Amino acid sequence: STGSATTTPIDSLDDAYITPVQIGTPAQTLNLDFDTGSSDLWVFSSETTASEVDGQTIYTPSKSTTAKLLSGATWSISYGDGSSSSGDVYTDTVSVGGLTVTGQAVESAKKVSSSFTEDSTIDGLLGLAFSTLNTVSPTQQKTFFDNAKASLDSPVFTADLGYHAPGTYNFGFIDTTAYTGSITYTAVSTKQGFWEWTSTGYAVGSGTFKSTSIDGIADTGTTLLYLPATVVSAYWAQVSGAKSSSSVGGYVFPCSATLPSFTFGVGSARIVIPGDYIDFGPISTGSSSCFGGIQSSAGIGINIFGDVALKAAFVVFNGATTPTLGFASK
Repeated sequence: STGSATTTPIDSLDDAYITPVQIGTPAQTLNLDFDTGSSDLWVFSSETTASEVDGQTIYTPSKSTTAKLLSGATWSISYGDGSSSSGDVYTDTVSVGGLTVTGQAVESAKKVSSSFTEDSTIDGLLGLAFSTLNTVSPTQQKTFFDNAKASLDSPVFTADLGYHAPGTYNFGFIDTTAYTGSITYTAVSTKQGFWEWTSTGYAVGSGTFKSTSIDGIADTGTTLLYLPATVVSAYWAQVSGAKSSSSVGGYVFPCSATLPSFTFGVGSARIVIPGDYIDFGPISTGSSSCFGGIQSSAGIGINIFGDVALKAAFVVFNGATTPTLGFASK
């Protein structure tokens, strides 16, 4: 089997991407944030505290003839940005882009933190990291991809995120018309539960490529590119007036600037992030200070190849027995 679904930016900055997902019978379509940095499929629901729902579409398990409570199961998750959610668990039929999984754990939120409530466009998350990170207790549950894998034509999914435009998540096949040149694959470590890999270096603008190993994760659920302070300083030093602001929370730059590109290495290959992808706009409405799309990871503990980086590539998440990542230009 295969599936193919369009993913759409939630706003004009590409802060996140939503993908429609069919849950239950008859189908309830919710728009979920596909997140290769986590491993829970959770939704706003008829069980969510009413004051914490503000415009989201909810899953109502009592209206689904295929829903079943997973007795005793609870979940609770905290994300790197400080947001969180928790609740109980149903199994139900879940379909993405024509690919159907029966018996998928659908984690129904009883509580969500304010950042979720305040984002009316995201009805939940669909985790695509390794199932060892799933938070369901006392019996850990599998991701949608793990449940689908055996049925797929090939045990892969691909992320093709757009710049200020829709893109595609495909399951079970590699669309050879969706990228240019060849795909370069690179080894993955699953030791932390992430799609963790080692970039071979970077260049700033037209500068020389610096060969250096940068371990990090491919995370579609993180907006920006978080890299070591040395690398980030080298980038922003090429932008007149750019500076790191503790009060704002990262590097800012004059909105009048033209940003240089940023290149990252994948083996001997190179992925070029255009400068315009690194502009996240005014820090507040009407400001002439703009927020940078490349930020330091020094306070995170891990480097993160988020959407800024991934949307410059066609990315293969290869879930074979020995997982790998593939990157192509597009």
